[PDB]
Amino acid sequence: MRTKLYNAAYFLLNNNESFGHSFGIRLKIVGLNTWIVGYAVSRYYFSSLRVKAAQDERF
Amino acid sequence: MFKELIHIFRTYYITFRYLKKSNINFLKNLSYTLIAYYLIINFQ
Amino acid sequence: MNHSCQKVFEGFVSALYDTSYFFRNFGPFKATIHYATYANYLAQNWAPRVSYIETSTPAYTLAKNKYAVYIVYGLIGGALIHNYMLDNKAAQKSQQYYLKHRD
Amino acid sequence: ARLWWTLDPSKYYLKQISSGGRNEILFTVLGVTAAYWYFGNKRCEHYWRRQIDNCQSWSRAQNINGNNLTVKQY
Amino acid sequence: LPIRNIQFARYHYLAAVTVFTYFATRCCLLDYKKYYPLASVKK
Amino acid sequence: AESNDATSICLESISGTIKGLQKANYVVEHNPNLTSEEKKHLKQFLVYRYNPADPHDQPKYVSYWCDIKKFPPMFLDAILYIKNELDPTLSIRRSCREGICGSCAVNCDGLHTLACISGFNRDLSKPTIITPLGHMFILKDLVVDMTNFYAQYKMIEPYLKRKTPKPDANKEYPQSPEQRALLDGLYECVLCAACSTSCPSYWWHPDRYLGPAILQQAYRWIVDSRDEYTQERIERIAEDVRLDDCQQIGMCSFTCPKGLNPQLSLKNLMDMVKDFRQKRIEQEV
Amino acid sequence: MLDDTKYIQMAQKFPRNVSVQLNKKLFVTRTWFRNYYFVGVFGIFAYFIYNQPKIFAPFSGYPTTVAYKAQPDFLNDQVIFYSQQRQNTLKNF
Amino acid sequence: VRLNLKSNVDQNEYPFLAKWDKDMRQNYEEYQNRIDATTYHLQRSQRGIAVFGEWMYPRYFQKDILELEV
Amino acid sequence: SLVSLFKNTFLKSRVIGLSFQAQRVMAQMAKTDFENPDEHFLLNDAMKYNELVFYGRLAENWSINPELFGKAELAKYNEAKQTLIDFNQYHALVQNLHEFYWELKTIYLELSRGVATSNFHNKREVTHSIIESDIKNSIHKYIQLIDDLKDYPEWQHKVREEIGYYAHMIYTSVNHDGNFPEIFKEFNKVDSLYYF
Amino acid sequence: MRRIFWNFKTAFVGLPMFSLAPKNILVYPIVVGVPLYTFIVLQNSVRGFAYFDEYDSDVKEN
Ligand SMILES: CCCCCCCCCCCCCCCCCC(=O)OC[C@H](COP(=O)([O-])OCC(O)COP(=O)([O-])OC[C@@H](COC(=O)CCCCCCCCCCCCCCCCC)OC(=O)CCCCCCCCCCCCCCCCC)OC(=O)CCCCCCCCCCCCCCCCC
Ligand SMILES: CCCCCCCCCCCCCCCCCC(=O)OC[C@H](COP(=O)([O-])OCC(O)COP(=O)([O-])OC[C@@H](COC(=O)CCCCCCCCCCCCCCCCC)OC(=O)CCCCCCCCCCCCCCCCC)OC(=O)CCCCCCCCCCCCCCCCC
Ligand SMILES: CCCCCCCCCCCCCCCCCC(=O)OC[C@H](COP(=O)([O-])OCC(O)COP(=O)([O-])OC[C@@H](COC(=O)CCCCCCCCCCCCCCCCC)OC(=O)CCCCCCCCCCCCCCCCC)OC(=O)CCCCCCCCCCCCCCCCC
Ligand SMILES: CCCCCCCCCCCCCCCCCC(=O)OC[C@H](COP(=O)([O-])OCC(O)COP(=O)([O-])OC[C@@H](COC(=O)CCCCCCCCCCCCCCCCC)OC(=O)CCCCCCCCCCCCCCCCC)OC(=O)CCCCCCCCCCCCCCCCC
Ligand SMILES: CCCCCCCCCCCCCCCCCC(=O)OC[C@H](COP(=O)([O-])OCC(O)COP(=O)([O-])OC[C@@H](COC(=O)CCCCCCCCCCCCCCCCC)OC(=O)CCCCCCCCCCCCCCCCC)OC(=O)CCCCCCCCCCCCCCCCC
Ligand SMILES: CCCCCCCCCCCCCCCCCC(=O)OC[C@H](COP(=O)([O-])OCC[N+](C)(C)C)OC(=O)CCCCCCCCCCCCCCCCC
Ligand SMILES: CCCCCCCCCCCCCCCCCC(=O)OC[C@H](COP(=O)(O)OCCN)OC(=O)CCCCCCCCCCCCCCCCC
Ligand code: SF4
Ligand code: F3S
Ligand code: FES
Ligand SMILES: [Ca+2]
Repeated sequence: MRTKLYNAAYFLLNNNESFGHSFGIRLKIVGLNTWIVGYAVSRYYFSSLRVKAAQDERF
Repeated sequence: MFKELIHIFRTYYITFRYLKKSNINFLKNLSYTLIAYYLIINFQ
Repeated sequence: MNHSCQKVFEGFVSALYDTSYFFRNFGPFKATIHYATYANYLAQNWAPRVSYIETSTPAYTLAKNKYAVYIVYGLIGGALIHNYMLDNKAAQKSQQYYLKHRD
Repeated sequence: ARLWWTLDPSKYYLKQISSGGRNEILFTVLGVTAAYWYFGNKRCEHYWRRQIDNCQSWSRAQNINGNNLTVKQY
Repeated sequence: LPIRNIQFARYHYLAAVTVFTYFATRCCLLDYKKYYPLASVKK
Repeated sequence: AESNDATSICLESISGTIKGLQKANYVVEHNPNLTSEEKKHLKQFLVYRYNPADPHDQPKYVSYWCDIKKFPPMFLDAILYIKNELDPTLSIRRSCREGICGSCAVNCDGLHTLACISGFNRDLSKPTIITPLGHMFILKDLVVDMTNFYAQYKMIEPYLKRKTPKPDANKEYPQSPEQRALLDGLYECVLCAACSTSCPSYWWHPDRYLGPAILQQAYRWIVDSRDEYTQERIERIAEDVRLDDCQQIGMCSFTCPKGLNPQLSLKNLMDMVKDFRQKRIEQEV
Repeated sequence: MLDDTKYIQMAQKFPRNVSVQLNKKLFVTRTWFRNYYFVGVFGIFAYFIYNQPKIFAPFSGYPTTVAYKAQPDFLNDQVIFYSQQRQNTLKNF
Repeated sequence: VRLNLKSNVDQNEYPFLAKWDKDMRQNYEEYQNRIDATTYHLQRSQRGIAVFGEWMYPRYFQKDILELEV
Repeated sequence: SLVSLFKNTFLKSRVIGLSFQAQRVMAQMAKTDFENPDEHFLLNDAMKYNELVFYGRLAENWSINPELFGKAELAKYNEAKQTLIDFNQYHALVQNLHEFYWELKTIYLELSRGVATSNFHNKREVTHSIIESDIKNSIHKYIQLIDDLKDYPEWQHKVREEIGYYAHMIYTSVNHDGNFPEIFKEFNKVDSLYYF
Repeated sequence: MRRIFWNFKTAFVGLPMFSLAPKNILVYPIVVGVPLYTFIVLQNSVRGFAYFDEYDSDVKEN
């Protein structure tokens, strides 16, 4: 059975002011939360790093 | 807040649709327990 | 998929389903899960709280339910302040003791 | 978009027990007792300490095999 | 309808969020090792 | 006899995606034997064509150059001119011709709308693109599978239910002109689905979330004074994300060719659901 | 009051012998999607909560440490070690 | 201290003692820069105000102290 | 027997108290759909739902001491115990239907992930045999279930409206060629006409 | 063969996304963090960004 397909609406709709206005707020909140979580993860990651070793050192 | 994160993941990710409301609630309970533990432990 | 791999996969998923079902529905395991679920519900949905819906006329609400927040705050603040005072007293006592013992 | 942020408590968790308000004083008593015990132990350990450094503070080292630790000058 | 100690609940939730964010991000306790090359010296 | 094909399918999918991005908006000229001089006098329509019944067919734009001085100025008129004069295999739904049935809803040049009452850019330079409704499965050409839309419409019980017998049975359910005008601008929906195919929440969750149109119909049956199942309908639409998924984008009221305002109806429904949730606690005590 | 007549009837009168066989494969597929979204998504948050304190507060997890003193052994070219137990504590604030 | 990289030990008579000194002097500058950065971070943090600083200086800046000792 | 007195008092209190609520909880469970029948209790208000689920087992299993019971009290306790057992069976039935619903929804989710626009890596033109067999057997079981609920028009209608929805969506997801006539043979009889 | 139909320059998912998303994602980050980060960094340096040299940096081995 050949599965049916469709043309995604957002690929063929003229850009509108409503999309912009609403997705702007959604992206603002997404950016805020992502920035907070990424800052936490960045602090964790950098603090996880090892200490600098000597030159040509084994173990 | 937690509710909103779950709602966004459900509405945008097709795979996340697999989870029941019961599994979501279990994640909610575990997250609340972990948050309480974090708050308590940081001060110890 | 290949029908041989199909046989293997069907057998494996059947084994997984059977293992999960047995572990969940076994007598002692079933009882353990059944009790722990209710314990978790009690803990999560009936944890101690300071804010709650008041559905009773002022004549039908106890005094405890009007001053519980204040009692809790008094207890916690008193505990913190008393621990601070005990820390200071212990600092002074230790300093004096080790001073009088030498130098 | 819809506004959803708020600090108000959710009605799902706002119920009381049959006999009155939730068990707040009873749990706070336990919390205060536990905090008292924990902080008392911490204070007692912390404040009554001194560092005594003399020959009697040193003992002979040994391996996990129990033998005396000695390393050659290889 | 009335909610006992609603304001206390709001402030407790706000405090919990603030404390959790403070410890998770350590926003206030930054690192200044990156600024050391860009700092003057005394003594 | 068959074997595992995860690798072949994966490679084919990636390669096809890349190629389609390179060759997006594939176009085939209906009549290549046209002198570029002639095309100065004719406007270009890019019509989406796809016949899943034929195993050898794939989606594609087809370019038709037509003289716009031969038929009236509407999308449906141009589509039917192309069908009758150029290629009568084109497929599209059409009943009313005056924007009432709502069958001809299509993506008329970037905007979902009824093709029968929508004009097209008269300029001969900019091409016009006619495609089916976006997020609906395509059956053939400009014909989509609106079955799910109707199935959702059925779930709201769109029939007057009354819990109180009529006093005399020789009269009509009384309703003052105010309780009737309360429905004005709300019962004119023709179920074209043009709005709901433009709602992003309906793009993401077609099944769990009812469309703006169906929810507007539920609101119409709720605000109606003659029906007595107000609270029951409110509760029914309050399940999971049948209504909560709406994010008040407002595109629904912008696209509606009939001029209706489904966004306002959904806002009122949300307010009523919130009040219902609160007073299920406040009242019963 | 809501007219729950039909739901009340459904609750009162339900079959007590009707059951449906469950395709084990699909049940397992859904459950393992759930496990995928637990271990690989909520696992990140859980491990962060569990470990980040152990990264920013390490001294409270290792209470006792050891210190050594050494002496030479010339006649055998050896080194003699004396160990000592200490309470692992901050140093050089 | 800006110690020179050229060891002053005699390699002919004290080989290991010369090698140890050479390696120490070679890595001393880099490790000194790291130590200075850590100490600057510690003292600047201690100069903070209330929660941003002093109120929680000694107890919560533990990884920095551990790095400094290492 | 002080411990016996306390055990019996606890059992009586919990069981009788919950028995007055079983009607409401069961009605609410019926009201929602089969995707998450306990959705209202998890999200909106736990109207003694978890209490019923927990104490049904105790009512079934824990013993009784009639000498600690009155006459009318013992009759009331037996009635409440029977009500709790009825709730146990009702919950089991709802769980079975809900899991079957999730089976069908799993099939539909696989199809949807197949036809998703973001699916640039696993796009398949032709449905494979395994999912076709799964669809056929799932629809067979669904038809058998509908038949088995001929004595309960409300239950039959709810099962249709809830579970058959995803069967209809699966029907819409694919073209009418290949093995389609055979796969949806049972569905084409009545259900297909309902979902139009 | 996957055929994609897309208006790159006018569809809501296209150049309009490039114009919209970057200026909306960074709204709260900039307007909050930058003042907040500046306050957090400067409040330490009431007197200056001085490194009190605990080690003899000016002393070089002869
Ligand atoms: C498409 C390809 C793209 C490729 C990209 C490749 C990128 C490679 C990056 C490499 C690593 C860079 C690390 C920089 C560290 C900076 C901090 C620092 O120096 O710390 C010193 C660091 C110690 O860190 P720490 O002090 O403990 O804590 C650091 C923290 O950041 C805390 O420090 P802080 O407290 O000072 O923090 C400052 C504060 C500052 O915050 C603020 O105040 C924010 C201010 C923002 C202002 C922005 C203004 C922009 C203006 C916009 C205008 C628009 C107008 C539009 C108009 C339209 C029309 C109207 O917070 C932040 O900086 C926020 C950071 C959190 C980020 C949150 C988001 C995370 C997720 C998203 C990531 C990006 C995805 C992009 C996807 C793109 C897709 C197309 O130690 C060092 O000396 C290390 C130096 C850095 C090198 C590390 C090397 C590690 C190597 C690992 C191996 C693997 C490498 C792989 C490389 C691959 C390359 C391809
Ligand atoms: C350094 C520290 C360690 C870092 C790594 C830590 C990893 C921890 C464990 C992570 C476990 C993840 C898996 C469990 C979660 C649930 C997954 C799931 O739904 O399973 C089924 C689902 C598959 O469903 P399906 O049915 O096969 O797909 C068809 C459905 O319609 C699809 O429907 P759908 O909506 O469900 O599918 C969306 C799907 C996404 O899946 C997809 O459908 C597509 C995935 C590939 C997209 C690739 C980009 C496409 C083009 C976009 C434009 C890019 C432009 C770049 C250049 C710009 C130049 C200016 O979303 C997810 O995968 C959800 C979770 C995603 C975030 C967590 C994973 C992060 C991995 C980061 C590392 C990846 C490896 C290194 C890559 C770089 C090497 C140089 O996911 C998978 O099985 C794949 C999992 C992801 C694999 C990696 C793909 C790349 C992702 C990159 C994200 C980067 C984010 C930025 C921050 C990164 C910071 C590190
Ligand atoms: C403290 C140290 C020792 C701890 C030991 C813990 C042992 C737990 C074992 C659990 C075993 C399974 C239990 C199954 C259930 C059996 C009982 C039952 O069905 O309930 C009967 C009874 C009545 O139930 P019901 O009739 O169904 O009522 C609910 C209905 O909705 C009807 O509602 P209603 O409106 O009719 O009102 C009825 C009311 C009636 O309730 C009452 O009457 C109970 C009121 C409280 C106790 C009153 C008595 C106080 C004096 C006791 C003296 C005992 C002396 C013992 C001496 C022993 C000597 C050998 O019910 C309630 O209000 C329920 C209260 C639930 C409280 C839950 C507390 C959660 C938070 C706990 C941790 C808090 C940490 C805070 C830290 C924060 C730091 C900043 O409820 C209880 O027994 C409540 C038990 C609650 C706690 C259980 C779980 C504790 C877990 C703690 C966390 C540990 C995590 C460790 C890591 C994990 C791996 C180890
Ligand atoms: C196997 C079993 C199953 C396992 C499943 C897997 C997961 C594990 C489950 C285990 C079960 C327990 C889980 C933890 C509880 C989860 C609760 C939850 O999710 O609730 C969500 C739920 C969320 O509701 P919501 O609607 O979002 O509203 C939340 C808002 O925050 C609204 O909040 P609110 O407004 O209602 O406030 C709450 C209330 C809660 O607080 C309390 O009332 C409790 C107090 C503490 C009691 C601690 C008792 C601890 C007893 C321990 C005994 C030893 C145990 C040993 C056991 C050993 C093993 C047997 O807060 C307060 O009372 C605020 C006090 C503030 C004091 C301020 C001080 C002021 C001083 C100055 C005075 C004035 C001076 C003036 C000077 C003027 C100068 C000019 O929370 C609540 O509604 C309840 C409140 C939150 C309770 C949190 C409790 C956390 C406990 C964690 C314990 C971890 C123990 C680990 C042990 C490990 C051993 C190895
Ligand atoms: C490392 C830290 C560890 C601690 C912290 C843990 C934190 C995390 C949470 C953990 C949660 C999961 C726990 C593990 C699962 C346990 C499952 C289980 O019990 O399996 C039984 C279950 C069999 O029972 P069944 O099938 O439910 O019942 C039918 C049977 O034929 C039997 O029929 P039957 O009638 O012959 O016998 C019925 C009854 C034996 O019947 C009796 O003899 C009577 C028992 C007491 C009845 C309640 C009287 C309450 C009177 C008022 C007390 C007031 C106190 C002061 C407060 C006043 C103000 C509120 O036996 C049971 O079923 C015992 C179940 C456990 C206790 C249930 C009672 C709860 C309420 C009372 C305790 C809590 C305080 C509530 C206070 C407030 C009340 C309003 O399955 C098994 O046999 C599995 C065995 C293998 C698994 C491990 C078994 C462990 C056994 C532990 C026994 C503990 C006894 C209590 C010790 C209390 C010390 C102070
Ligand atoms: C360390 C690893 C880091 C890697 C970084 C990778 C970054 C990935 C960023 C992804 C952004 C989001 C899109 C992918 C994920 C979508 C998930 C989702 O829910 O979507 C589902 C939906 C699709 O599904 P749907 O529309 O079918 O919705 C589901 C509907 N049902 C349930 C009915 C099936 O959305 C999409 O996937 C939209 C895809 C849009 C793709 C846009 C591509 C733009 C490319 C721009 C290139 C610019 C180049 C410039 C070069 C300049 C040179 C000079
Ligand atoms: C938005 C949604 C997604 C969000 C995701 C969020 C994720 C949160 C994660 C939380 C946990 C964080 C854990 C951080 C661990 C970091 C380890 C690391 O790589 O550190 C860098 C390390 C070198 O560091 P170090 O030794 O300290 O040296 C510098 C000292 N000054 O580097 C090394 O030592 C290098 C060797 C180790 C790293 C190997 C990595 C292998 C990756 C294999 C990828 C395979 C898949 C490829 C796919 C594409 C194929 C075409
Ligand atoms: S809601 Fe608007 S667009 Fe949709 S059918 Fe009704 S009138 Fe037409
Ligand atoms: S366009 Fe879309 S999501 Fe809500 S209000 Fe209007 S429907
Ligand atoms: S052609 Fe009649 S309404 Fe569209
Ligand atoms: Ca009405």
